[PDB]
Amino acid sequence: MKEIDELTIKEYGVDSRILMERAGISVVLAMEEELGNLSDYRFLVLCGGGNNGGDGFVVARNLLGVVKDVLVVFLGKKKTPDCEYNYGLYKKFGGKVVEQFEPSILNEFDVVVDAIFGTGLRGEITGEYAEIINLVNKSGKVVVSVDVPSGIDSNTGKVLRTAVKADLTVTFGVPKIGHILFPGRDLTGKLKVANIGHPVHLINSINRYVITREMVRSLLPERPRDSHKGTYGKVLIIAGSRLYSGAPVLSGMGSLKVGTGLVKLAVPFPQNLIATSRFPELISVPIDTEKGFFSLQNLQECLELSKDVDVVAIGPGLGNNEHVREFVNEFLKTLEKPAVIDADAINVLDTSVLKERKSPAVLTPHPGEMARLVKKTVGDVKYNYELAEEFAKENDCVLVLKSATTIVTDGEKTLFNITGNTGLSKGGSGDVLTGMIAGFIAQGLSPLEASTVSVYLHGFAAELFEQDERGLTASELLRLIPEAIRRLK
Amino acid sequence: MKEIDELTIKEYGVDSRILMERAGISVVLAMEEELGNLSDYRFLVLCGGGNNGGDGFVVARNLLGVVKDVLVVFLGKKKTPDCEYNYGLYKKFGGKVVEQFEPSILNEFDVVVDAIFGTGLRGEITGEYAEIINLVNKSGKVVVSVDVPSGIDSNTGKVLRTAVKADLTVTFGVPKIGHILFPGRDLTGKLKVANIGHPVHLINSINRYVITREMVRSLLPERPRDSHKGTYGKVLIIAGSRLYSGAPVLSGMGSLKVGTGLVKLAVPFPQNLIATSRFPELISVPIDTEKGFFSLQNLQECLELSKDVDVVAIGPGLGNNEHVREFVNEFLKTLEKPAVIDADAINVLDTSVLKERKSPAVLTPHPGEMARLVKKTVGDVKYNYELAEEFAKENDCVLVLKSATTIVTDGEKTLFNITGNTGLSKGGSGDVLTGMIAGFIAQGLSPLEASTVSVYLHGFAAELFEQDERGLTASELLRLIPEAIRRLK
Amino acid sequence: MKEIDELTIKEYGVDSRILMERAGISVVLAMEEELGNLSDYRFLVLCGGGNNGGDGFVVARNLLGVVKDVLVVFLGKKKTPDCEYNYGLYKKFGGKVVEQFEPSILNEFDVVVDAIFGTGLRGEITGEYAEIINLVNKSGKVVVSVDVPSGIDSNTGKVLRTAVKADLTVTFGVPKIGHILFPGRDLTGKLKVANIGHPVHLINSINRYVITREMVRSLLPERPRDSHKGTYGKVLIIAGSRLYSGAPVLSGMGSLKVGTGLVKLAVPFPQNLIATSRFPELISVPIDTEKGFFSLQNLQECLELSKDVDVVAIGPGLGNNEHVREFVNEFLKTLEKPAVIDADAINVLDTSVLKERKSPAVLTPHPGEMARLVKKTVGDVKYNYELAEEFAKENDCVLVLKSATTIVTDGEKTLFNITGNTGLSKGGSGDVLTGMIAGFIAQGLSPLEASTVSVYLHGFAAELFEQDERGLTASELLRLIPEAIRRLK
Amino acid sequence: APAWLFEA
Amino acid sequence: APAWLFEA
Amino acid sequence: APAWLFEA
Amino acid sequence: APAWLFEA
Ligand SMILES: Nc1ncnc2c1ncn2[C@@H]1O[C@H](COP(=O)(O)OP(=O)(O)OP(=O)(O)O)[C@@H](O)[C@H]1O
Ligand SMILES: Nc1ncnc2c1ncn2[C@@H]1O[C@H](COP(=O)(O)OP(=O)(O)OP(=O)(O)O)[C@@H](O)[C@H]1O
Ligand SMILES: Nc1ncnc2c1ncn2[C@@H]1O[C@H](COP(=O)(O)OP(=O)(O)OP(=O)(O)O)[C@@H](O)[C@H]1O
Ligand SMILES: [K+]
Ligand SMILES: [K+]
Ligand SMILES: [K+]
Ligand SMILES: [Mg+2]
Ligand SMILES: [Mg+2]
Ligand SMILES: [Mg+2]
Repeated sequence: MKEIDELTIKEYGVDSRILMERAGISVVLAMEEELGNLSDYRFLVLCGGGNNGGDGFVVARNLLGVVKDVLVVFLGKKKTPDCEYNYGLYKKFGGKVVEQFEPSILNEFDVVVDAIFGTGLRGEITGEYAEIINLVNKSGKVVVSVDVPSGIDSNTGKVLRTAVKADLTVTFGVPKIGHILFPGRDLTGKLKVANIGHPVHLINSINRYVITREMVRSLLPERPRDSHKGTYGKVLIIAGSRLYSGAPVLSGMGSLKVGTGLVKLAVPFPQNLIATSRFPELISVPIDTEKGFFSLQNLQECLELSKDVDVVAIGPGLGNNEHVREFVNEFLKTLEKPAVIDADAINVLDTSVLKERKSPAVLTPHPGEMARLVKKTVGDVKYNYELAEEFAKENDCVLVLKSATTIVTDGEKTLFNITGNTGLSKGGSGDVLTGMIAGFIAQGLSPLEASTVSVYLHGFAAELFEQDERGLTASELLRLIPEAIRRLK
Repeated sequence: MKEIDELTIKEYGVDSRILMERAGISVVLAMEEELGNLSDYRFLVLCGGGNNGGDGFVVARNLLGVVKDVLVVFLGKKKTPDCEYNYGLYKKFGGKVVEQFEPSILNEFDVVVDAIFGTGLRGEITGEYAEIINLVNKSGKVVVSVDVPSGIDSNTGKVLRTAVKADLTVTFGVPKIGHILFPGRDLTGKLKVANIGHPVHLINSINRYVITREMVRSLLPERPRDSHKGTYGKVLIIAGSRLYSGAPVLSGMGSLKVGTGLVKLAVPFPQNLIATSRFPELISVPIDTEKGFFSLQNLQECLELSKDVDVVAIGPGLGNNEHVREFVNEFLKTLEKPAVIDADAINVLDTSVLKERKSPAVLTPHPGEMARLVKKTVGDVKYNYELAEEFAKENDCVLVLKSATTIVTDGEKTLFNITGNTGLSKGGSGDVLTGMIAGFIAQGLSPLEASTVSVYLHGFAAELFEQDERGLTASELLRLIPEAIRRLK
Repeated sequence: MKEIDELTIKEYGVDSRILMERAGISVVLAMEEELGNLSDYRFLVLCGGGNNGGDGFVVARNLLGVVKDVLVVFLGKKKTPDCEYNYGLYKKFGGKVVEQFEPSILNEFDVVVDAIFGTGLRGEITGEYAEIINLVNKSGKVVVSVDVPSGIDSNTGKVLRTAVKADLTVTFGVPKIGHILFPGRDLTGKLKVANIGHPVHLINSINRYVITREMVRSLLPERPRDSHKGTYGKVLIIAGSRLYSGAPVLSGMGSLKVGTGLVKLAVPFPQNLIATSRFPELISVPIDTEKGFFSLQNLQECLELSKDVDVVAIGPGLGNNEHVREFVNEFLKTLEKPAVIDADAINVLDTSVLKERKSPAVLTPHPGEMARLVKKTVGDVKYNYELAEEFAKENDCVLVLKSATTIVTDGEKTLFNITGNTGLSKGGSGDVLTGMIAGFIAQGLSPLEASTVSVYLHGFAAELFEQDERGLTASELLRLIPEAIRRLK
Repeated sequence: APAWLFEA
Repeated sequence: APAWLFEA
Repeated sequence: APAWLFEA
Repeated sequence: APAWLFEA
């Protein structure tokens, strides 16, 4: 996007000042859309010495004479050329700038416009910068951030010591990764993305996107009227154990609720009977195990059952002991079908196995499982989209790294999911998503497409829960999936 | 129907031109009902050299002076007498005909009236015919087909190389089989059936019908207030296995939801306990089996259980191995009760057994099962109503050949079902329908009546699902059956 | 406004390109507000070689990639620097320009953006310019004009041979006189005035304005609760004759309906009895005349009656013969009260009398009366605001020149009224307005304020008529005045 | 509902 | 009613 | 819904 | 309002 600005100026020939005017006015229009008529409000505009601050001076100058009061506090040392030009306009138009503030300044103002730092933030915020940001955050005023809330790293969404908490963020061209990943996503408040006149071809070239309703709608498979269950594919789910009997059931229904034609579970006996007592639609094959866990003695039966399906999901509730490890790795090494690998199948996975598979795979770890899989800490893998991309590319798979914002990548293309809520922060949620992904693969979507559609719909179904989200359970999530699908079109 | 036209002309004495006028005006009225006022639209009428095209000339002539523009493209070589007469009228009325077209002609028109071929289609469409049809299909104009969309074989619903995709089809006298069977049913779009003045006695003599709401309403059994469970019959369902424990439950509830008095399942122990944990209304008798499948050792217990019921359903989830084959065939040979034979009981059935049964039977195969049963390919049996009729007649049974359009026949009478949607394209759907049929038989309907009512209500219940149809499951289908029954009256 | 552009560039230092970008984007936003989503429409943008055309190139470039199709037809010879720069951007962004058009070009487009000529129009439009404008006007496409519809003189509202008829005009900074006066007001269609970043102090310095609802609301006099009829003033209306008995009644009620405390009419006997038979609220003093018209013999009685009032209105229905002329001129010469001079009192007025009056006057001619008063043709005075200003300034009066757009001036300040409709194009309308003005003067508004408020409310009352406007009569207008007053606050 | 001409 | 950009 | 300026 | 057949 910094490249996009440069090219728009240097090669398309758009004056940098025109881009800056467009940025500033889009902030004014956004505020009006959010606050209604601006003419009764008093505005405090906090401007750094960079182009973010220059955008701020455009905002300030365009409010002059139209609102009750504008004051700029200029907090920088020097001004870039466009900031200087726009400071110069603000002052020629009759604007008041001050370079010092007292804590009390917030008193006489209703709206704070945060134009201190944008994408040019480098390093921790300290000093007077930190102090004014902490004062703004304690003030209870309406906060509108220009491009990115000051103090968020726009490439990662991390807080560099302290950051502005905004009610409204107006960003230019495209959302930045720091509006999408937490904590930055939280501090952004309501995000508007403004067109400031970059060529559309450049805006569209960005390789990391947010999954949108329109993208998911165009990916949803067709339901031709002359069809039968075989049209919509077959899934095998290898799951469960004497310890974890519920997982298979949630995974299986997850596949059925997204429109899969036939779902078969392989679950240790008698835990397999659990599934059909709850949903008799499912086929739940009993697997005879020595001690209630899959082992090498079940390898052959599982490969046999795989022959008549389009996709296999494995892992939810398997347990993690050595016999499971041997079974999972020998199975995946021989299985020549797409595989969705989750939960305990990830915990025991030998990643060499993925490199040697000819068939595709999707892996669906939470950060704890991803951390163990690559032998790093949770903090180092959490929201680490570049690590996710490298892993996907090196192992020839799709990686779905689950969190409040979920990252979906095949190594080339990376998509971010922002649907969902904390009702999914509860056992069983993941098991549903595994089934959804397998289901969409069975219906003919690529592993990446299936993952993109499933993460979006899984979170959207959660948002449709009628009562308080903290009471959402996986069973209720399942019931909501077909309403999510309907609302999507 | 070609016979019906002939008799109406040659023996009732209706001039062929009167029939053709009536056909054409019914198309105009249908278009008005669908498009509102016609006066702003421009119409391109594509006319073959046959009587379909003659119908087209009547359409064109009746729009002259009343709509914005009409053009006829005449694509035939020679004209039949009625086509010639009506071409002659069109031209005397001031109409414009051309015999050549360029791809661009679609540009200046809003509505295409397709009168190229009707029931006189013979062989594949090629040449300029194919080319204009492909242009029409890419044009995004409103397409109205006269009688049948050109390129559909009206006896089978097959596409003869290429065919018009219509928004509205106006057919005369009676629906044709090619509007009812796919792919033709799909290409027909909204179908209107117009009365063009055939004697009603002739229209009513047709032996192959579409199952309608009125027919199903008059077949629904009575519920006299002074009644008890015995009034409404008893069903035995022989079903399930250690592999397939859910099937019995869906079949049993299928019978209960259509108003059957008592339902008993015979299911291998402990899989029988599944049914009553989900629905305690059911009676689920445990059958002690050697390895989890019915075998000859269970013959005597099953015949005993049959004595106190009105109908027996057999097959869903039995499995298909030799012991099941021996059991199913020896059972059906001795059972002197109506039988509903589904799924694995079809896969193992010896059709000699059907010929020797004194009692009635309904068979409910999907095309895969029908194909295996008569030793043909799926493509040769799919929508092959004449094969279905021969099979029913030769084996003295009712055959219910399931697909998006379901065919129900006893060899003499054949009915087509058009209710339902793709939510039924999912494991479990069939199991429900089996129970519904058995249930209606138990309540006193003939096997053919029971099958007619059950296929209609099963599809209608699916259409009543509130959310996206692809998320419909059998359990939800069951809950919808009594609402379908209520809406039917 | 040309001065306002210059000062904003040369002295405030706003780059001319920034103003041009702001102009173009405001057109895009305006079109979206009027048409909804732009993405399905095809746009033909007609660009001259001037800055109007440059504004057009900004429009075109900002639609690229976002709507279905954009084409620019460039109709000029050479380009100004900003037009050239923006042409250059449009082309760098992938835009298509052509320099020739055929009549058929309008075919493939839905919206015409008219950026041919703005305020730089000089002289009659001929040639290819005229031809494309005539083609656009016959096309029935949606027409959006940039600044002013091409062919309207923005200082006068005259059509220079031919002009674009727009559905939407987007103008910059302030409305131009040519959007306000006819025929230009008619060709403008819906007018939006966009802020493109001129300092507000400059926008507010313009000396010729449109009368707005807010201006009239703040001028409306106060109604303190502790008040009596004397608080709200007294009006004398000298009016009527044996020929014209209705005029006094409409003038009198006009004063009463705007909240005047007491209204007295002096009308020749017995025509005075007309007024109180219709409205007994009025005082209608009988004046004994020789032949049914005011004359010098009534001078003394009229001056006497004037002593106890705040304002005198004179003229409606007096007749115009020499005795009336002598009376009117001798009366106004001696009357030391504000005077509202209308109708026949204008037709006989000696303008020397106005110059010698110490007290104020408002004159309320239609163009016919103004023409006779200054000895010019109707065509030379109609909408001639500069002539109106000179007349007001030279005679020390307020001039209210009535027409579909009414001009109100005291020589320094000029206001334009755009309320009303053709229901006011009917005898009696004027008589009402005379009373309204006198009434507001009596309540304490300056003659200019009284005229501003009265013209606005008179037209607004007409717009409130429930049925077809052509059936509006003066009596119904009167009944609507207090609803206009209520809706104003 | 009137159905002399059309069945749906 | 918001009027930063447009007056009607 | 009009989206020339803003995506949500 | 559709009027191919009837005028009122
Ligand atoms: N706060 C949140 N906001 C949005 N999505 C969330 C949130 N918390 C969890 N999720 C989602 O819920 C799912 C949790 O799956 P995960 O495998 O992490 O948990 P789980 O307890 O193991 O579920 P299961 O028992 O099914 O394995 C993921 O899709 C994750 O993205
Ligand atoms: N696209 C469709 N439109 C209408 N009806 C459909 C469609 N697809 C399937 N059906 C119906 O659903 C039922 C499917 O029964 P079938 O025996 O073919 O499938 P199944 O998976 O075996 O169900 P079960 O598991 O109960 O045996 C049939 O009535 C069939 O007509
Ligand atoms: N088409 C119109 N649109 C708006 N206002 C109009 C229109 N036609 C006339 N008016 C207004 O109606 C009033 C007409 O007064 P005028 O003195 O011209 O006519 P009149 O017939 O003499 O009325 P009266 O009989 O009361 O003297 C003026 O205010 C004029 O501005
Ligand atoms: K900022
Ligand atoms: K046809
Ligand atoms: K213009
Ligand atoms: Mg999990
Ligand atoms: Mg079946
Ligand atoms: Mg008058």
